[PDB]
Amino acid sequence: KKLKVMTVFGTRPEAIKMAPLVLELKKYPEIDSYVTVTAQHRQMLDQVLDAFHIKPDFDLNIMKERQTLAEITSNALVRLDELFKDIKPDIVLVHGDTTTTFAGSLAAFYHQIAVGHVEAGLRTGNKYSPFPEELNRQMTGAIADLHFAPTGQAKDNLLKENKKADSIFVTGNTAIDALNTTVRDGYSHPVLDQVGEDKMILLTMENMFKAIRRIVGEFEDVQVVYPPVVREAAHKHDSDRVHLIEPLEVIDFHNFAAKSHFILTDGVQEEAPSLGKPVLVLRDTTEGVEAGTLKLAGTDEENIYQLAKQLLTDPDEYKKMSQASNPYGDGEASRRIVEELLFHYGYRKEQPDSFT
Amino acid sequence: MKKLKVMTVFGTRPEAIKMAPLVLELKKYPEIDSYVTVTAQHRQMLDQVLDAFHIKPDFDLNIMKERQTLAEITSNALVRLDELFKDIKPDIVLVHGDTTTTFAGSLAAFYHQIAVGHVEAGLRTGNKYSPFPEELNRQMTGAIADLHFAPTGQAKDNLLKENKKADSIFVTGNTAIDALNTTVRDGYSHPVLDQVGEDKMILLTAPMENMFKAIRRIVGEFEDVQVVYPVHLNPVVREAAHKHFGDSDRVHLIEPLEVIDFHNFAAKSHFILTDSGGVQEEAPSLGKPVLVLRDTTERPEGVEAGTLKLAGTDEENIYQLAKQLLTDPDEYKKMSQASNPYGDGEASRRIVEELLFHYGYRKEQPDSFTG
Repeated sequence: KKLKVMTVFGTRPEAIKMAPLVLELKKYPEIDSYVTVTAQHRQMLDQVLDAFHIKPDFDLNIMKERQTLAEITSNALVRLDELFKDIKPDIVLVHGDTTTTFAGSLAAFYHQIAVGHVEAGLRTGNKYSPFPEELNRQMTGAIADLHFAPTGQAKDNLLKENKKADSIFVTGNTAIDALNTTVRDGYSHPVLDQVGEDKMILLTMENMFKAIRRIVGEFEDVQVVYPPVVREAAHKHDSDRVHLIEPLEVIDFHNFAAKSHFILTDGVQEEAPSLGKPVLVLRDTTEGVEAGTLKLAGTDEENIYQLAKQLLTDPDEYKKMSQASNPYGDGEASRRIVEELLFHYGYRKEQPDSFT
Repeated sequence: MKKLKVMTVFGTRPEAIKMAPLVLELKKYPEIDSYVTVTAQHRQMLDQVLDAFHIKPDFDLNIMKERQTLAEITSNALVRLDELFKDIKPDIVLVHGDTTTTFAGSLAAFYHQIAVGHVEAGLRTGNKYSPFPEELNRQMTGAIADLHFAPTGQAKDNLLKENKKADSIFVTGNTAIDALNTTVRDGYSHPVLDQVGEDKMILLTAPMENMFKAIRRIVGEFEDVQVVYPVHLNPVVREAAHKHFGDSDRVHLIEPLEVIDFHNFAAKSHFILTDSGGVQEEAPSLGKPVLVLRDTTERPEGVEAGTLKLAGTDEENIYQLAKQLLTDPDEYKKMSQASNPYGDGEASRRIVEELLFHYGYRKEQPDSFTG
């Protein structure tokens, strides 16, 4: 009758990236969508779950605090095994490279349940960076029946590992998708009022703080929003237009990234880009750096200052980064995913088009 | 210098036959400080092997697998081998093939950043669920290994196809052949072998009715031939054998043989009729022709090398093939003298010179297995 699909959450970065997908799943009569939460402190996923109005079907308390990787792995494994024991979904959708993402895929394999891997194919090439992230990705790929690659790069990796072409779909990052639900206009926040209609620059070694402070001190029409470092930061920034606030949470961050002129960071480099906000990255090597959606800053005062300065003055180069279309998302990823499932499982005759 | 802490991890009888030879090589190099860890729930299941090779395990983990789900075994093995590695920290961990515990031991080492050397690496099937979960196990362990000791060039190729660096894959040949050097005994004995005396002995390993008929004929045409059949008795076979074998004083149904004991009977056979992939890769190393009772072989290389022979299941074919091997000496010699595609008893050695090369103990690398 209906194809039973189960999405499995755990961390907040996952809740977002998977929320749009849990929603797309709802628009289709053929699908019977379940949401499984694999988080210790549920207090973590409530915010996001409410923003999308998702009410989990299953909730597995899975302790990750004060526990080794093996323990986490096994706890996650034993709980998920006992869950799939009862429910028996046709396909299990899993995301990224978290330990739980691996455990559930493995747990699903033991019961022979199919596994669709969201945000599949990212590789560092180095087995210990990130650790254990990279191998989690690598091991989940060996299980995954379907691979939802965000980018052709990722599909090339999957292909280079001998995975059939016919099972890899370039989707574009579901992250963008989240934006179209998280970014409202009526966002209320005092720190964003203190900014009013003045160019607002969202900020994520002290040279950075020295470079910006100047920029602040020189451009009265500019303001800085800003989530051993909490100490050194407070010294460089007494400043009336550089608001040193408390760490904003994803839904919050997105809104800040929304009403901000441009952002400085050292992740965000995929979300912001589709919100038309230029991003100066503070690194020499960054694993939009070729699309014009993310310019490369350094660690030097001059460079950071000159570059940050350029965006405020030069109207054209600023508009260059504000018009540059995001290479990771066109916000129709969840949908191309569910449309693929349905075609795969023979519910529909036509398959979607890979995102380009 | 600084010795290399090497650990060997195994827990079944088939892994034991394949890893014991590696355990002995390691003990021959002062450059290495090697440990042995057995993970068999019931430690006695490994005595016979362990004693043949004079190995006293350093560590014994009674991982339980009885009435346990893959999830639980996977979690039991992980938890215990993790605990162990926290406390011992070997430089490299050597694991074998595709058992669940093997994979779990590979992940335990990974969580402690301990390198992993994979023995008998690269065997593939494009089937996610066949064998299950063996197939997946070999792939995930393949994702963790640092060194891949491939049995053959095909294994090497399967590994290259999945983007593993070539500077980390070694075709060493199957270490199973290495075992024969230690297991086979000049002085071996068994009451069955006495009753057989000096008669050409055919060794059978499993339409079984069709095979018994073939055998009957042969035992009848030739009086200097005795047949030894190791089975665990059962109702069908019981009757199946009373019909055909009935009152043939030269056909011996005997107990299922432990690998150590199978090596010895093989070494004393004239030829062998099997359907086992095990006997198809090792018996040839003892120089005994092998009649594989299947229509589709699983060891293609062997058929090409002239080591095995597909005899199908039909009665008459098995009869003429077999009969051919007793009468035609040329034919026989051909088989009995072919080169075993699967290794030359040097796998273990190749494996260790490799480690000694990888870690800077030696400037030179071992000949890769050509065969």
